[PDB]
Parts: sequence; structure tokens; C-alpha cells
Amino acid sequence: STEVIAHHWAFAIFLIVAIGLCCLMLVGGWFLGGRALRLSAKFYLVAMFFVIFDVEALYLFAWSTSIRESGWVGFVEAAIFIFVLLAGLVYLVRIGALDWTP
Amino acid sequence: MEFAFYICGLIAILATLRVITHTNPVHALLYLIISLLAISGVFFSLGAYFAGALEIIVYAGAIMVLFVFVVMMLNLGGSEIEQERQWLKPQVWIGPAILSAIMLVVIVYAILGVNDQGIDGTPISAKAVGITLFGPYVLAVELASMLLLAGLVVAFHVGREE
Amino acid sequence: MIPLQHGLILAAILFVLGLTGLVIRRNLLFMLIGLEIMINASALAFVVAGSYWGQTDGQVMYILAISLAAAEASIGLALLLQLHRRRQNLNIDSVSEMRG
Amino acid sequence: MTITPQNLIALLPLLIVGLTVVVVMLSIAWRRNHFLNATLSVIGLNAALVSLWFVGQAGAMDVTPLMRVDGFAMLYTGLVLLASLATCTFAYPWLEGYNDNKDEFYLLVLIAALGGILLANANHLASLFLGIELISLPLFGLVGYAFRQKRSLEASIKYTILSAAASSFLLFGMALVYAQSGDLSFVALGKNLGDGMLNEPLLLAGFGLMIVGLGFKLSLVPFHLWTPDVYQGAPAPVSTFLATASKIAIFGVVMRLFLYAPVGDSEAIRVVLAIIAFASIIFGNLMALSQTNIKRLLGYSSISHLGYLLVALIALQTGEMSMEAVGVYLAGYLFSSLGAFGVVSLMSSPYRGPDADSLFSYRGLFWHRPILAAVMTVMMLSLAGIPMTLGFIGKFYVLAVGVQAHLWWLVGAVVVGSAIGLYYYLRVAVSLYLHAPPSNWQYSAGGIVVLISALLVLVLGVWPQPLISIVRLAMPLM
Amino acid sequence: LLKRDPLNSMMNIPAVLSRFAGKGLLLSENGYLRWYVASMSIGAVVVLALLMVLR
Ligand SMILES: CCCCCCCCCCCCCCCCCC(=O)OC[C@H](COP(=O)(O)OCCN)OC(=O)CCCCCCCCCCCCCCCCC
Ligand SMILES: CCCCCCCCCCCCCCCCCC(=O)OC[C@H](COP(=O)(O)OCCN)OC(=O)CCCCCCCCCCCCCCCCC
Ligand SMILES: CCCCCCCCCCCCCCCCCC(=O)OC[C@H](COP(=O)(O)OCCN)OC(=O)CCCCCCCCCCCCCCCCC
Ligand SMILES: CCCCCCCCCCCCCCCCCC(=O)OC[C@H](COP(=O)(O)OCCN)OC(=O)CCCCCCCCCCCCCCCCC
Ligand SMILES: CCCCCCCCCCCCCCCCCCCC
Ligand SMILES: CCCCCCCCCCCCCCCCCCCC
Repeated sequence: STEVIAHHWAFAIFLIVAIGLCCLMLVGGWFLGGRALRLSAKFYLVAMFFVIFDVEALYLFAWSTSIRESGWVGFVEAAIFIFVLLAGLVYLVRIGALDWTP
Repeated sequence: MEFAFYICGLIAILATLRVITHTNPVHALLYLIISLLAISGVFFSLGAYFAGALEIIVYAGAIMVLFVFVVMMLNLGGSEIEQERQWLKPQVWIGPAILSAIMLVVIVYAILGVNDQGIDGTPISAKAVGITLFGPYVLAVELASMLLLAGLVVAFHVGREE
Repeated sequence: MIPLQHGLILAAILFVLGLTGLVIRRNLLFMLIGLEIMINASALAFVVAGSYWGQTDGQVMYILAISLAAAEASIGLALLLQLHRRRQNLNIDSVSEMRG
Repeated sequence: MTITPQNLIALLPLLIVGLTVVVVMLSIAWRRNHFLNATLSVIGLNAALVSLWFVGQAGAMDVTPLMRVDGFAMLYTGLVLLASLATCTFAYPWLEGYNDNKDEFYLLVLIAALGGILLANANHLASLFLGIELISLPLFGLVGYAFRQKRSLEASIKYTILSAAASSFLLFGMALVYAQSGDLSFVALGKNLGDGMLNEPLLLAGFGLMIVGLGFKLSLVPFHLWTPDVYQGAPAPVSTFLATASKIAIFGVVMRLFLYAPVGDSEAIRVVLAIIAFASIIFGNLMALSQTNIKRLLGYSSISHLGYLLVALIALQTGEMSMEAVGVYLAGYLFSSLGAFGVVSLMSSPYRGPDADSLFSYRGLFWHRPILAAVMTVMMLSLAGIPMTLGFIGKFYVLAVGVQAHLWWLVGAVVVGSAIGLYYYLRVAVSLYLHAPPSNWQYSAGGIVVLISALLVLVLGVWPQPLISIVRLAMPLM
Repeated sequence: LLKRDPLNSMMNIPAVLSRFAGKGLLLSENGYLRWYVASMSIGAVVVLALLMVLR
């Protein structure tokens, strides 16, 4: 189809011109104008929580686009998945894993 | 479609080769992110659109963020890593590289003797993936939730500070 | 019109590169990095195989593979942080006290 | 395929263990209570063990495109649940001395037991992969539960890195197999080949990489070097679980995979597995000759016993009593390892801090702990395959299966490895009786568990017919 | 000449060989994780090469 190849060309030109515009802005900024602590483990814990819950989020992303095809059985399975997710979240909050302040 | 496949595969190979031989951890992670973006382009060229989207969203957007985070927490200035360069010594890497090359030749010889009608590249959407995921692969989803729960519990138990 | 052998060869190349990085690097961080390269290469091989057969099974196995990759990265980086806390170095050859 | 209520009845131990995981998690979220959470975990595991009865009267069915429930899955589910219950029982008096949080141990044990049940029911490459990692990652936590201790952190790091590497190998092999075959079910691996073309190179390469991953998981040579270090460094109840439940579940799913796959009848795979079994038996027995540490000795013992099991596995396509031999041997090996690792765990409990060594010093054990010394010498005689013990009945089954299939090299390997094992097992057993220079009901429960294991080993050693009839009653689908 | 029982020592020869082989095999358990990974890759190469040879 002509429409899809036109849109592919437009998307390619969009990415190319955006990156080139930012590169040219940096080059013009460089060329113009004259010249002249230990991080706590809570950062790791928060990033780890983000990674784990983002994977469970991808499972829910795949479910959300095909809800009508899966029917009520898929609803029951996703309800079990979300209940396990929320039980893990409740466990994380109650044990002080998600409390930044001690 | 094939042209993007070969360029993205070449970029992934070169970036991974830069990863395994680099001394700076942040530069190595940046090359790894580049290789993951290239592999996402490979996924998009093969019609696995959900796989490429998750390759950027989760692999290059969550897991590499965790790796980068940990590298900042350590403040890795290359202490006894850059000052030695043990992996750059030929007597160190000549053995494992020969072993990996032998394994690659064996795997490639096994690969080349298989039937191949070609990959059509017809896009397999996330809707069909979610239909399979909550149909014939229900127990995979629920026990994968249990697996992520186990990873959460283990990483919380080990990675506390007190 | 992409050969299945070419995708499998790319996945195998990335797999052996990740394994080489896992072996030749004394740092635990670069070992975890090579492990991530290996599991991502295997997941790419599954995606290539699923795309050749026109089935969602390759992307489903990819999903399970990256769930494993995320949880293994979490645990490995927790153990690496514990090692850096209790030893102040990431030399994996120093962690060798059990032998024989 | 969809899920029916009958399929839900066949799902009963998996559902009960998952519900126990959620319930114990919410109970920890409510209030940290070691006794209550340990009790909830063992109640859930016992409920799954008694729900196996309803699973049996549900009949054998296919519950998913991924799971298949039959007598085979019932037997391995029961073995995994028994190992998990014993692990919790040994874990409580050990965790009584643990200063940090103790409740997460039981959560990890329950999730690993869930992985073992999934591997018992696994009929698919997806379920096999997921069950392997569902076993492995809670074991990453449990092996390094006492991460303040230096040996436990070492064992955790080694196990995590090597198991991630083996997982990558296994997944790459599965991907190559899927590229060849086009279906991930066990029965379709090699079904698209005919006229003697079963030895397709890509299918064989994929099965070789899966053999690498599974042979790591089974401590098989040459993927065995992790075993003494991880067995020594892990906490002793974790060593019990890692010796029994993980090995049993992974060997059961490997048994089912090689039974169902048409490529399991390949000659090249059989010769490679014969080489691995021969080397595993000989190497594991030889490497335990000069071990003064009971944990490393038991790790090398695990390598040898998995070699004997693999010998029984090689004759699966030829003989008819191969899986019956595997069931009898696995029951005996489970009870012997439960007794030995439980005596080690009871003598190592309570946990006496990370800065104090947990060395065993088994010499002269009879003069202060006579019942534990009797249990441990019964287990040493059982692991040696000496008659009047169930380990001999397992060794007899392995030898009969090998003689039936004319695997004479493996038969000679079993005999030679049995002699070497005789040496070091008798050394430990007689060291128990030489001369060398608790008080709660959970410790007594652990002692009751190891005593019952010793009594079962002796009674089924002299009268093995009930166990044989039970194992023959657990017939998978032909 | 026979007072030391030479046939007994001839039959004790397998025990000496077993002890020597066990001591030699225990060198692989050096406790180094990178060697364990290297041995895994060596075993993978050996298994795959054997499978392509015997196919
Ligand atoms: C500083 C620069 C860093 C690097 C930047 C990126 C490098 C490459 C730049 C040149 C790109 C050239 C054009 C690429 C192809 C564009 C068209 C395309 O993606 O088409 C494929 C597909 C079309 O979908 P559609 O047609 O609707 O499907 C129905 C079937 N026909 O559509 C898709 O599959 C869409 C999904 C793919 C879109 C990829 C977009 C770029 C992703 C990388 C962003 C990087 C951001 C900067 C760096 C971040 C930090 C590392
Ligand atoms: C040019 C020489 C090299 C220069 C340096 C590298 C620059 C980036 C090059 C890689 C990315 C762009 C590759 C070229 C894509 C051009 C568009 C194209 O080929 O589209 C075809 C196809 C469209 O979809 P399909 O429906 O299959 O089309 C068939 C027609 N009906 O497309 C697809 O199916 C997928 C399209 C590609 C995937 C999306 C973009 C991936 C971006 C990956 C970036 C990786 C990091 C790069 C870092 C560079 C710096 C180190
Ligand atoms: C929603 C769907 C269905 C879900 C499953 C069914 C409902 C589950 C409900 C779980 C309830 C958990 C909370 C129980 C609180 C008990 C409080 C109590 O009496 O505690 C006493 C004691 C506390 O410990 P201790 O140190 O001895 O205390 C000394 C101070 N008195 O503690 C004890 O002595 C132990 C008392 C144990 C009491 C509970 C025994 C039964 C547990 C049943 C559920 C277990 C899992 C089932 C799995 C599915 C089976 C089909
Ligand atoms: C007719 C011939 C053909 C048929 C043969 C049939 C088999 C039965 C008859 C032959 C039996 C021969 C056994 C020889 C070894 C006897 C065991 C022995 O000597 O043990 C004592 C010894 C430990 O004592 P010591 O020397 O003090 O050790 C110092 C270490 N700190 O222990 C050790 O040093 C370690 C002992 C390791 C285990 C024993 C050796 C096993 C070798 C294979 C056994 C199976 C037979 C295979 C054929 C062998 C050649 C005939
Ligand atoms: C401090 C500990 C360092 C351990 C480094 C281990 C390096 C192992 C390198 C192995 C090299 C093998 C080379 C190929 C051998 C022949 C091909 C495989 C067998 C057929
Ligand atoms: C072959 C099957 C097992 C047979 C029985 C093995 C032994 C079990 C324990 C029985 C009680 C042992 C008591 C030993 C007393 C030793 C006293 C020595 C004094 C010098």
C-alpha cells in the first residue's frame, strides 16, 4: 500500500530531522560565542520494585488489549494476577520496604 | 524490512562486542542499551511488535535502569579494574575466545542444516499475544507472577542496609 | 524474506559473546552484564523461531524470559551490593573460600 | 485449551500452595510471627499433600496445553511436598537462632515447592522452563539467607551466577528445538521427522544445550563443580531442600521429557547421556574419597546418585521398569538424604551467628546424641546401597534396568562407584562411634522426622513390596 | 621373598589408583566461579561436538 510506505518515510524523516535538529543546535552552541557520599540501599530497593512491578505491568498490558476476546475466564485469571500483585504491594508497604523515612 | 534486520543485527553485535571488552561500567551499560535498542529493531523487523516494544520498555527501560542505578551507588571509578586490564591481556582471553568460537562454529553448523522457507515478517500483534497469554498460557502467567514475587522477596531480603 | 538461519546465527553470535564476557571478566558486575546478554540472546532466538512459524509462542517465551531476566538481575544486583558492602570489592576471584 | 472444574480439581496442590504463599505473605504483612507463619506454611503443604487424594480420584487429564496430571505427577508432587515439609521442620529450630527476619524463609520454601509441583506436572517447554526457575530463584534466596555469613554469601553468588548461565543455555536450546519443530509440547519434539531422519542437527543441538542446563540442575558431570560449595555454604535446611526437592523435581521432568519426546529415542543422545552418567558415577564417587566435611561429601554423593538415576533413565525407551526403578530409587534417595541432612541440620541448630563456624564434627556423636548417630549411620548404610536398606533396593532396581537393556559399561560403573562409596560412607558411619574431645518441641519434631526416615529406610529395605506397588500404581500416560 | 604378600599388594593397586584419581579430580574444585563457568562452556562444547559427531 502507498499509505503505509508514505507513513514509514514520514516517520523516518521525523526521527532523522529531530535528531539532526538537536545535533545542529548543539554544534551551533559549541561553535558560536567567544571563550574565556554513599548512596543508601533504598535507591536500589525502589528501582528493583519498579523493575518487578513493570514486568507485572507488561502482563497486564498484554491482557488489556484483548479483554473482550479472553472473556470472563481471562477476567478471573487477571483478577488472580492483580490480587497477587496487590498482596505483594501490601506486604512491601507493611514491612517498611516502601517507607523512605525509617 | 531485511535491510533494517541486517543493520540492527550488525549494530547489536558490534555494541555487545564493545560491552564485553570495555573498562568503564557506565560506557559498557550505554553500549548495552544501544545493543538492546538494536535487538528491538530486529524484533520490529521480524513482525514481533509486542516483543520489540517490551524490549525497549522493560529491558532497556527498567533492567538497564537498575544496572545504571547500582553503578551510581557503587561509584565505580575503575578501582583495580581499569588499573589492571586483565581481560585485555591475550593470555587471559585467548582461551575463552577460542572456546566461544568453537561453540559458535558448532551451533552455526547445526543451524545451517535446517529447513528454512524464510521469515515472512507478518506482524503478530500484542492482541494475539494477550489472547494466547490468558488462554493456553494461563498457568505461565500466574506462576510468572509467583516468580516475580520470589525475586522481590529475595532481593528485599538480601539488599537491605540496616 | 529473511532467512530463519540468519536470525538464529545472530542470536548464537550474541549468546557466545555474552558467555565470553561472563568468563573473561573478573568483575561481578560485568558477569551480570554478560548473563543479561546471554538471556537476551536466547529470548531473541525464541522470537526468531516464533516469527518463522507465525505463532505467538515465541513472544510468550520472550515474555517469560524477560520476567526471569528482571528477577535474576534484581537478585544478582542485591548480592553484588551485599558483596560490595561486606568486602569493598567486586573481584569474583576473591570470593573463593570454599574449595576441595 | 480452557480450564474446567475437573481441571481445577487436578490443579489442587498447585492452587493450595499458591494460596498458602499469598496467605503467609499477608500474615507477615499483618504481624511478623515466626511460629504462626511456619505453622501456616506447613498447614498449606499438608493440605496440598492430602489434596493429592482428590487429584487421584479426579483421574489423569491434560490441564493446559502446558500441564498433564497423572500418577507420575502425583508421585513427584508427593515427594516434593514431603521434602518441603521436612525442610520447614528442620528450618524452624535453625531460624530460632537467626537474628534477622525469619518469616521470608517459609515464603521462599513455598514458592520453590510450587516450582517443584509445576515441574511434576510439566508437559511443555514453557512449563519446564518456568518450573526450573520457580525452583531456582527461591533457592537463590534460601542458599544466601544468612548472607552475613561469608560461606553463605559465597554459595549464593556461585549458585545465582551458574544457575543464570544454565538458564540461558536451557532457553537457547529450547529456542533451537522450537525453531526445528514448531511446537513446544513434549510429544512434538521430533514428530516432524521420518524415514530414519530423527537425528536432525538443530534439534540435537537444542537438546544438547538443554542437556547442559538440566545437567547443571542435576549436578551431572561436567556441570557438577558447584555442588560441594553450594551444599557446604548453604544453611543446613536449605541444603536438605536443595539435595532432595530440586533434584527430584528436575529429574522427574527430565524423565517425562525423554519419555514423551520422539527424539528421546535417538542414539546420539543416548550415547551422550551414557557418557555423562558414567563420568558422573565415577567422578562423584572418587571425589568424595578424602572429604572430612559432611556437606561436601553429601554433594559428591548427590552427583553419584544422580549418575545412577541417569543410568536408569537411559534404558527408558528399551525397558519397561525404568520409570518404576526411578520412582523406587527416588523414594529411597529422598528418605536417606532427608535423614542425613536432617541430622546435620539438627546438630547445626540453632543458628549460632555469622561469625561462628558451623562445622559439624561428627566424631563421637553416639556418646552425646545416640539416636541421631543411629539415624545417620542408617543413612550412611542406605546411601551405600547396603542390603536391609531402601538404597539397596534402589541400586538393585538400577542394576536390573541396566542388565535388561545391556548397558554393560554403566553396570560396571555402578559396581565400581558402589565400592568407592562403600569406603567413604563406612568411614563416616564408623567415625560416628569413635571418641572425640534443643529443649523445645520443634527440635523434637525434627528428631522425629529423621527417626521416621530411618525407620522407613530400614522397613522398606527389608520389605520393599508396598513401595514397589505404590510406584507401579503411579503410571503416566502412554 | 613372599613374606610381604605380593598378591595382596597387586590387589591393593586399584585402591591406590582410585585415591590418585580422586586427588587429581579434586583439583577442579578450586572454588573459582569463573572456572566453574568455563567448565560449563567446555562441557557444552563437548556435548554438542559429540552430538554432531554421532548424528
Ligand atoms: C540520538 C539518537 C539515538 C538513536 C535514535 C534512533 C536511531 C535510528 C534513527 C533512524 C530511524 C529510521 C526509520 C526507522 C523505521 C521507521 C518506520 C517503522 O518503524 O516502521 C515499522 C513499524 C511500522 O508499523 P505499521 O506499518 O503501522 O504496522 C502495520 C504493518 N505495516 O513501526 C514500528 O515498528 C514502530 C516501532 C519502532 C520505532 C523506533 C523509533 C526509535 C527508537 C529509538 C529511540 C532512541 C531515543 C534516543 C536515545 C535514548 C537513549 C539511548
Ligand atoms: C543507514 C546506515 C547505518 C547508519 C547508522 C545507524 C543508524 C540507525 C540504523 C538502524 C535503524 C533504522 C534502520 C532502517 C529502517 C528504515 C525503514 C524500513 O526499512 O522499514 C521497513 C520495515 C517496515 O515494516 P514492514 O511492514 O515490515 O515493511 C514492509 C513494507 N510493507 O521496518 C521494520 O519492520 C522495522 C524498522 C526498523 C526498526 C525500528 C528502528 C530501530 C532503531 C534501532 C537503533 C539502535 C541503536 C543505534 C545506535 C547508533 C549509534 C551507535
Ligand atoms: C479466601 C479463600 C480461602 C483462604 C484460606 C482459608 C482462610 C485462611 C485464614 C488464615 C488465618 C491466618 C491467621 C490466624 C490467626 C491465629 C491467631 C492465634 O490463635 O494465634 C495463636 C498462636 C500464635 O503463635 P504463638 O507464638 O503460639 O502465640 C503465643 C501467644 N498466645 O498461633 C497458633 O497457635 C497457630 C494457629 C493457627 C490457626 C489457623 C489454622 C488453620 C489455617 C488455615 C489456612 C491455611 C492455608 C490453607 C490453604 C488452602 C487449604 C484448602
Ligand atoms: C578377580 C578380579 C576381577 C574381579 C574383581 C571383583 C571385585 C571384588 C574383588 C576385588 C576387590 C579389590 C579391592 C581393593 C581395595 C580394597 C579396599 C581398601 O584397601 O581400602 C582401604 C583403603 C584405606 O586404607 P589406607 O591405605 O590406609 O588409606 C590411607 C588414606 N588416608 O581404601 C582406600 O585407599 C580407598 C578405597 C577406594 C575403594 C576401593 C577400590 C575400588 C576399585 C574398584 C572396585 C570394583 C572392582 C573392579 C575391578 C578391579 C580390579 C580387579
Ligand atoms: C583464578 C581462576 C581463573 C580461571 C580461568 C579459567 C579459564 C579457562 C579457559 C579454557 C580455555 C579452553 C580452550 C579450548 C580448549 C579446546 C576446546 C574445548 C575442548 C574440546
Ligand atoms: C544394614 C542396615 C542397618 C543395620 C543397623 C545399623 C545400626 C543402627 C543403630 C543401632 C544402635 C547402635 C548402637 C551402637 C553401640 C556401639 C557401642 C560401641 C562400644 C565400643
